[PDB]
Amino acid sequence: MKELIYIEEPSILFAHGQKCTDPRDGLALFGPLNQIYGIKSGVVGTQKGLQIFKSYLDKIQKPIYNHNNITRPMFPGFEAVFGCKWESQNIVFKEITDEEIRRYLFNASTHKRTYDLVTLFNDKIITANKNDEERVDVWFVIVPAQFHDQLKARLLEHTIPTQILRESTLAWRDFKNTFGAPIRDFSKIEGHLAWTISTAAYYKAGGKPWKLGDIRPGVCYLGLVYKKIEKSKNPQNACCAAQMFLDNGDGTVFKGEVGPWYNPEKGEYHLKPKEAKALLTQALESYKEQNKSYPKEVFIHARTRFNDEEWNAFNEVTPKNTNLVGVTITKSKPLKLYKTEGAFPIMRGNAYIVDEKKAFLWTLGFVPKLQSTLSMEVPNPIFIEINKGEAEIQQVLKDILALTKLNYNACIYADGEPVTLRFANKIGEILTASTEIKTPPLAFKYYI
Amino acid sequence: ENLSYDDINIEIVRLNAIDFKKSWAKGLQDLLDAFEKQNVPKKPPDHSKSNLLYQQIFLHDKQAIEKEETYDSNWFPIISFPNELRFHRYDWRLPKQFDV
DNA sequence: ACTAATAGATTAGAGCCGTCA
RNA sequence: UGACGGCUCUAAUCUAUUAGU
Ligand SMILES: [Mg+2]
Repeated sequence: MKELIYIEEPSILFAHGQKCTDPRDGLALFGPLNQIYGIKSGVVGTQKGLQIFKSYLDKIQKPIYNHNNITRPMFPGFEAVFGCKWESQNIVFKEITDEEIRRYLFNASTHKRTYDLVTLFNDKIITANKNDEERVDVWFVIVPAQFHDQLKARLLEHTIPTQILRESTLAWRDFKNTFGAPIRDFSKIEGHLAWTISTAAYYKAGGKPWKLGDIRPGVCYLGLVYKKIEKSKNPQNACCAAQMFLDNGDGTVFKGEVGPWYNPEKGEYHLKPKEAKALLTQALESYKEQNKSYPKEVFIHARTRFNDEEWNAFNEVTPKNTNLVGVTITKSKPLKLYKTEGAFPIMRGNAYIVDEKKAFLWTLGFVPKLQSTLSMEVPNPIFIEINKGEAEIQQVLKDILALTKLNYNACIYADGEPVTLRFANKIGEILTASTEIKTPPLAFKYYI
Repeated sequence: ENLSYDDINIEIVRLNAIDFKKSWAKGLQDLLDAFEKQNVPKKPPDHSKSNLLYQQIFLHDKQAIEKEETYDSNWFPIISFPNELRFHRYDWRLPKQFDV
């Protein structure tokens, strides 16, 4: 019988310094922030893949609409939303061998066949980069098994952007099953898939669609994720870390402090002191050099709870007064509510408080402007708590709700969890394919 | 909005329609409503329009109403609890390997 | 000191489905 | 890897209680 607390929905920035709520709504309204026109593209693969990719590229030029448009807005032409020239008449194409030098059946060794295929693709791409004369930005690899991890890891050392597309994506019309019916039906999301592909291509080309300008100056945010690596001793180290929003000349810095600080244990997860201070110093020095000053507040995200001696080590790191506050987030607590009447769920934005520390937040539900729900069944909320430090309880709630929009890999209205942990997790698996790299690149476009 | 609303113009004071400090889409909606109520001459939509007739406004119908509602939870409460619990040690009430 | 069992409570990996009547 | 969510199973450490030596 306790009342709930609603929190407003922060807005994003767009061209000419305006604001909106749905990113694609603003895109159709104004468009991007910065200007990018270099989309000279190259494609490698077989004849069928090249032909279908060219057909798709000439198809995307005209506007298209989905089955229902009250939820998903209209998709105009690509020149009519961003402003560029994307065409199939300026593509550099190369042909993979038509015959197979790797046996068709995965009988000898599936790992060996995957390594051979990635070796062939990597060598062809490197020869193309180091031999030819043209200038290219992206590469749209068609595929006729944990493959792309190795390819991204092996292409990391050459600093070339890339993207992967599967053959089953485009030819769903004639890709019938064994009974003659199509396996996949994309007669409902074609506009949104076009939106996502265009946004991903524009980001990879070197252009940011939207930024943020309603954040408190002088504060910086951090996140940590943990993953297991299993070679001989199964030593779980991870510590891939994430990005940070250090203030600058009216921008949104998103570089991430990377480098898997080794933690040599099999069951211990939290942290070790020397790696802790190394990580914190590496995170802090970038702010120190960029802002030529010192931060006033440090915020730490965590996906799991952490020990105490790490905080003992971190206490001396605080230069003068910049106290660091560390919080934890989970993803599963059974509190499935039900609306008293009708057949409709609850809406996102409501928060629940049990004390000064714990809190339940609902980032899944419905939004009236979409008229529908983000989830299929009744949504379930998430839990937040300030593990270490003292801060206002609604501050972290509104902050964690604020960071649920910077999802550059898609264009959904909102996402389940904040992206600070999401991007760290995303880079985690692809960095661990081969850890023989020293000082990896810090930009967030090479890693997807 | 840097200029004060005082010195707008000498021969415009009697007229007041709209400002644009807030945003640029709700203003479009207001101007469209004004043109409709004053009956600006109509133009054919070529049977392809009226799709824009939804997102041309800044928000479709998103608002903040204060009407109250109730929700049914999933937990079940307990009112009465036993006062005490008992404690003992005899060490051969049952066979050791025998389970409890 | 550690290898056997007891259960509660955290934690991460993978593998299946629908696509919003 | 288009992208999201909702589910299922498998396993694993940290406490705290035993008895074999
Ligand atoms: Mg992606």
